[PDB]
Amino acid sequence: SHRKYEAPRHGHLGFLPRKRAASIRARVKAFPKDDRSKPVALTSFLGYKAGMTTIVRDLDRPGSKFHKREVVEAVTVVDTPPVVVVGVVGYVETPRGLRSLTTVWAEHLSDEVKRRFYKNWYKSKKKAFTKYSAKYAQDGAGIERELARIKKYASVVRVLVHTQIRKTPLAQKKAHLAEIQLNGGSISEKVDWAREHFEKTVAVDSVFEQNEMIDAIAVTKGHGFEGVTHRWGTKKLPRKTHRGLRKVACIGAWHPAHVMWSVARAGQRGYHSRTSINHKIYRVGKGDDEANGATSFDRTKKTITPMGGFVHYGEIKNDFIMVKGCIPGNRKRIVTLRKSLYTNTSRKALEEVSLKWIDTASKFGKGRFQTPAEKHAFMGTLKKDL
Amino acid sequence: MKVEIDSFSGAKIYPGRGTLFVRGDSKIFRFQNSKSASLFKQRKNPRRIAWTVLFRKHHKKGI
Amino acid sequence: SGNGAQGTKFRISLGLPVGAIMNCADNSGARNLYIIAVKGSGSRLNRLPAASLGDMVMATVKKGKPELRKKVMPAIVVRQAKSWRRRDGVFLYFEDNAGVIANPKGEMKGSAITGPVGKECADLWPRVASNSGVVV
RNA sequence: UACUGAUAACCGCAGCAGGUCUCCAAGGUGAACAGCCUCUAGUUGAUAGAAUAAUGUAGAUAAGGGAAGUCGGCAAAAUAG
RNA sequence: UUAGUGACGCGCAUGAAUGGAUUAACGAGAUUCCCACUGUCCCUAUCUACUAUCUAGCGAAACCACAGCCAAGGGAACGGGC
RNA sequence: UUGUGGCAGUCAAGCGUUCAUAGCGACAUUGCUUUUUGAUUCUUCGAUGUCGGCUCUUCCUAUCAUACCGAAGCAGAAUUCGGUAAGCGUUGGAUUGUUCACCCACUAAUAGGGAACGUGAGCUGGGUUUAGACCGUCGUGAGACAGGUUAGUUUUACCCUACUGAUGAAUGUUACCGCAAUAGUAAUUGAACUUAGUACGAGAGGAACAGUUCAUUCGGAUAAUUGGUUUUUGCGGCUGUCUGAUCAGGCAUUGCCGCGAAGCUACCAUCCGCUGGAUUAUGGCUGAACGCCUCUAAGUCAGAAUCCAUGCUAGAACGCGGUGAUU
Repeated sequence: SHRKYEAPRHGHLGFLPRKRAASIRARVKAFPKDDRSKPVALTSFLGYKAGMTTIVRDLDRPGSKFHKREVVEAVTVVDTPPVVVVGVVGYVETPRGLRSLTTVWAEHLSDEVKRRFYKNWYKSKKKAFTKYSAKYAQDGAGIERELARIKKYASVVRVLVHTQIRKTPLAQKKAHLAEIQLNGGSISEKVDWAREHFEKTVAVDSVFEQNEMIDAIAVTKGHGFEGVTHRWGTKKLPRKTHRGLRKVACIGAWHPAHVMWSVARAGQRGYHSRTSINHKIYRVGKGDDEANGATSFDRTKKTITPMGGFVHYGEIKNDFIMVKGCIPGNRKRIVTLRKSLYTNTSRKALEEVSLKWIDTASKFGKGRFQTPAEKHAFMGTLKKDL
Repeated sequence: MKVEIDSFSGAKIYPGRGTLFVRGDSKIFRFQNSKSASLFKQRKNPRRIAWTVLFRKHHKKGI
Repeated sequence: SGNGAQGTKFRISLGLPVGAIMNCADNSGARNLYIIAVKGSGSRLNRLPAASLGDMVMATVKKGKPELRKKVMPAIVVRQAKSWRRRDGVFLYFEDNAGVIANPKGEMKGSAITGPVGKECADLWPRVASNSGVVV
């Protein structure tokens, strides 16, 4: 017999299975569409989610009521030290898909990245890539031909890069490593560009620019084994109910005499791969610079790191990003940035953004002061201030 | 933009941070924090509360 | 709103569901307004339609004049008592929740208003602006 | 004519949260051998250790509204001297 | 408002100690409405102790043709088996 | 099985100002469905837990709305009929145990149904459905009444499967980077301004596409802000009592209050939610048969909430590749 009063599917089934990811570093499924008219350049980036904060700016959409008025917006901050390019691989295409035929690395490597190759590093000979360097230590002994092979073949190229987890304030010492597709120019140009960029930093001033809409790709925060009621948004059953109300009551009919997949069920919430899009960048900023927190309107020399620091992160002394809104992922976590796939204009992706003020107050409480100068000014001296 | 002054503590209210209250007599109060808000709802006197600017300036401290 | 939506509205946090009694602010004879419906309301299962500031509604009078009592009438909210958030992030709330009788088009059957109102309603319903003492 | 007189000596198949007649009965609070703390006397027994997911059991609080829930204000709150 | 109350009464089949009609007070009685109150609810969230959980040790029971993947078919007309 | 219930056809006397067919369509008639109710008694009486609601998924379409279209006794608006279409959605309440019905109101619209009349080791137990009891009628009486009322124990999963999540031997070892078979899939609807008081219309009244800003529903994240929560038993205070008094503390099943960070969390907060191709219906291009003509027969264009891809989720644990170091 039919459902007496209608209502929709609780939850979304495209996002199934709701299971723990394969990694703490979300796979980038898809990059943009390669084009040759442009120059060779990256199409992605890596950083570490630091936290959120709040800003002020003057909206401009001709027809709103806050047109040419102030707003206040929640932004999310990423610490993006420049990634060390080492290596590239070549993907030839088959009816069975793209396929790597070669992975060319660089001669010299950092302890962080070969640590990522290792697990127990403190008891190790640190024997890695030595015979690769000895394939190096000559002009081109067994490298030039791999490169020219990649030139003769390999419709697609992906550059291997790694992060600077020691530049971060974290406590890992184990670099993150990944690939990025290049979507510019020709293949020979891509590979020689990468050869030039072996062992070399690359930075966000080169990959991105303000008022660009992007995708944030990351793994969403783990919440353990969880009931159906938070995991799906199901109605709490009523008070008088023997044996539990944080449940689904019927989980299927007599026939088919099975539990349908679409029914809700308890289990893992979080640590899930997610790919959110259309996150306008509001500011690139520099580690090797002060006044990161200061707009043209404020001009009070102050960086972005609030008083007492980011909660669970620390400081932003590297190059960093401020993007509108939330993103998948929690603090201290990796994040994979990405150019869009589609030239969304919409009078929302083109809205040019200039900022006014940036909350640099303490998130470890309810902070009244953006600066200890301001603090001492408002308060006067103190007993400790001899 | 501008910054404002808690009715109770007399503190700068940077934009968004804090609550606002509009009594039936159209008096618009602002509160940096639920602390001040809750005291206000308790109908306390900041001149009697010690950490407040009013007590500070009424006892002539930081002159 | 719909009909008398002089422009649009931004969402406001919702605190006045059906069953809510809210004060009447105007000079129409009333004392209270029992909300029973909302215009432009959403249709979801075992969800109570909730009113807002500016939301026209259908209401009844449980207390007041026997010409107004025992019949529905359109009414408009001007006060909410539920902290909502404007685009400048200011979280603001009144102490009370009230409204005013109207016609379907939005013109107050009453000729005045007793207290403060919301700038959203004042910008969306011009007759309320006309009969407004103070706005915020 | 010892001893227990009961969350182990009695009856409940048992070292069962049950049942089984009575005497004595301190101090303070407070109307009160109420409830709460203490003195004398008596006990420190009941498998324990590590973590703290769901679902539960027992206890609680929750903005705005206020029974719209439901067979039904069931339960809980509010009131309380 | 199929409820509740007040009236009407060709009452299928009301009715006088097979007791009728009221009836203050009383009721862990049945029922309706109003005030208050509220996580009953919109719409869920959070916290605590005991569990479950893992361990050491102890260590049952119900039930059991054989066992345990679906669809259609036909079939004792709704199969785990064909 | 389908009388009966329901649904759809054939024919066309007539209605429709005139005209059978725009729309309806009596008398007659052919079928379908099993959501009624009968009829039957095949299974089931060494028991298949028996109405409804709640919850929750999935399916059909005889499509209520939404997408695109055709016809009109369609000037416009509004409406009616019909096609592809079940992608997507289909409410809150009053009374009733109710299914159903009837009203109120919003609504884009508030369509019908199935899954052992879905679902009780999922709830509840109003109702029905033991025993108590009351009334009425029937009965000489004990007692009877799908007649009315009231009160009346709702047991067990630790096994297998299914399901959700989670590990995992074996592939020469180990680590890293990848591919992507297959499966899943999602975004939905409305308003306002403008177009424009224009078109259209004698007048009355009264559009539309594009554009902009907003919202409804659903989803996926996040916790800067606000709110909540508070065993931070962090700070302060309060009562009773004990520690000779103070200082500082214990007990009060977390003693109570106010504040309360962190963390968790909320349409109670915020942010985001893609674009290309083939197609249906339909309208058409050339075009014969049928020396004309015809969207069709060969060929062919555009065309939808459709379909498939883009994209998104998992990654075959017996699918694969690249790379490093290999005692």
